Amino acid sequence: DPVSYTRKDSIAVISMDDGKVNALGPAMQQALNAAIDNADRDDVGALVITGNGRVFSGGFDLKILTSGEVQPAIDMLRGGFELAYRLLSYPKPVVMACTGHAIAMGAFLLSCGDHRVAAHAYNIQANEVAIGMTIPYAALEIMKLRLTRSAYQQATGLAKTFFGETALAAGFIDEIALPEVVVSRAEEAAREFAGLNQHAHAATKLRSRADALTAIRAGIDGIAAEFGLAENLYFQ
Amino acid sequence: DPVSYTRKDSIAVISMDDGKVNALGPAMQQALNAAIDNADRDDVGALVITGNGRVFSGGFDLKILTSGEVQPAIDMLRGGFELAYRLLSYPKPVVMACTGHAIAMGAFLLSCGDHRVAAHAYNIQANEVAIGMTIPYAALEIMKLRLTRSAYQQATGLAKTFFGETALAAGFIDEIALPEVVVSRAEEAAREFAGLNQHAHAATKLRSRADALTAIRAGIDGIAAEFGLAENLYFQ
Amino acid sequence: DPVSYTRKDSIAVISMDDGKVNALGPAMQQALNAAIDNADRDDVGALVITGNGRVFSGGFDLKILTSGEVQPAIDMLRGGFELAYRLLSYPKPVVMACTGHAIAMGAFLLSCGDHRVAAHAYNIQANEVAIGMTIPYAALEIMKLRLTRSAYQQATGLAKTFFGETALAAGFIDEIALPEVVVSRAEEAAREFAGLNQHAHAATKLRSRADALTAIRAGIDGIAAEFGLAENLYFQ
Repeated sequence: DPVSYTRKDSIAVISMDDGKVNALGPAMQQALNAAIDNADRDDVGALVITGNGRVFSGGFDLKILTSGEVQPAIDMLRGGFELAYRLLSYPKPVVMACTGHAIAMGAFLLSCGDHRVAAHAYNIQANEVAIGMTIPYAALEIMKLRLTRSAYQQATGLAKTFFGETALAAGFIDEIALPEVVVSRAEEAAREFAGLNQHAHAATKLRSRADALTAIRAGIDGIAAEFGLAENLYFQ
Repeated sequence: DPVSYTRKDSIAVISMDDGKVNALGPAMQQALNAAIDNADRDDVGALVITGNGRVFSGGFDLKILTSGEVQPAIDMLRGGFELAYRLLSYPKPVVMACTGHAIAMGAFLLSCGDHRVAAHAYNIQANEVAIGMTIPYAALEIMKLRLTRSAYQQATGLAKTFFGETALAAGFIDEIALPEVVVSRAEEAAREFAGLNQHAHAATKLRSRADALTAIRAGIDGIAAEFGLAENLYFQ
Repeated sequence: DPVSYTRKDSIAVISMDDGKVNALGPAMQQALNAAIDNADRDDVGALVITGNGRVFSGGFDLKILTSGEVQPAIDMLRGGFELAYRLLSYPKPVVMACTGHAIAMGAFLLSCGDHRVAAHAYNIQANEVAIGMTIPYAALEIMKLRLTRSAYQQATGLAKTFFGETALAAGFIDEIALPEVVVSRAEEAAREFAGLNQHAHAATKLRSRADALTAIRAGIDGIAAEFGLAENLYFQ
């Protein structure tokens, strides 16, 4: 069971801890979705999402992309970005406790939080170009929504690595904390956000991200095809 | 008379000082419009707008929104955003001297300046979600035009409060000063901006804000309807 | 010969040094295009572009704009922005070594780099409004792609001057260095970017700038007409 759910008065906490790097494979995706279903059912005032003591998440399972069997790779991507969408439109404030590095799908998931807490040492990076991949459009829209114009350019085509103050200035995180306070502080911030008006928050949230959600729902729907363009375009 | 107009060589100064919080009610709106008409007539090289010693402005009159009588609430909103539009497209440089807090319509008005001067202590905040309101689209377009991508997310759905360096980094202000220098410094900056080429400035201004003015003129025109969607959508 | 080309293992260096201010006239434009053709032919892993010890570039030749002979002024503008386009879509990482001030076309050219290195003392400025010109649309799209929302407003309608930390925060540069290290550091960064995956970098680059390239190709095509609107609109 890679994911814990825990109610704590007006909030809930969701913690990812597979054995290793909180890889966002089908099994992890399901657990997280189930954990959010609990929060739905419990009608919580705010949600907190945390990784484990080594990472927030290393992102998608590398080998399910390597193995050549396309359909399950598409379902994983699709599922990863649906999950991102689900948190980015969530009607309650969502607070990300970034408890280690956050790479690729990990960073994209991070960027779907209302408020994102991390430590100086933790790397936040779209490493796609460094390992030979183009970034899919859905991740671009996620990043484009939080990153400054100049950080966005470097995070993408250069796979720039961002840490602490440079991540905050870039708009990958909203707040820095000491490692042993990250979760604690995410929880305190979640309780204060639960004090905001839920319906006004939910409505304003969606207005503040209207175009990006549209373009993300288009990136989800186009992920299979996007993968096919690549396949063909190499073949040429 | 809540508003003073004062010519000072190549510039003019407009100071808001009702008794209290520079509330942006019909009477305040009219005075300000009249004061800008003077500036039009006087053909000034630059305009400076200031609040009083307690605030820039607390925003719209709360009770004209509470009282249930819709038409005058719509006329006030409409008028507030027209005024914002008028300053955002003004052919002369406009310098905002933010002399205290600036909340909701106060912040939106502030964000229509070419250059915006404040002190570390002064709160700049769209408090709508904290008091139960969704932000209307015209204010969203104003903010979206000055705020960084990540500050914009928090200013809106979270009603984040911004002060001093965090306001400057967020793009709610352009310059920090000591409280007793704010006005003085706004005036000096206004005189230097009057030295820029007026027609090139006026043309470039409008090009730099083309889409946002279009979308703001749409938010003004849709404000009545926007209020009706809300009314109905609660009723469901 | 205002431009040197030099291969250095996995990269190439292009240095502009006319006698003076690296003015971006027809002769300079041609040389630079030829120097990039070499890089094309040599299939380099990364490109570095530098000015001389006084400037990056003062921008377009002022007098070819003064002299009243329109056709060659249009060809120069057009050519300047084509060159910008060519670097902004280049399939290899492009590293700008900003070795002095960068004014108008100089700043716009600078803003077409993947990574932009400068010193604290060097001014980066769209001075158009200060000298009586409106900024053409192609330069606006270039700036709009790197500058924060609030820096963009001031860089344009106010011709704000940006230096060092304020340039970095504004998204005119990506990195500050001591003057005697700027080139050296640009070269080191170029070699590290050559280590990134070239095809993924090239593809991601274009995705990260899709709309802006479209709008820039429209600004190139409309530059003649844009100049005609101005001419007529004064005449009224």
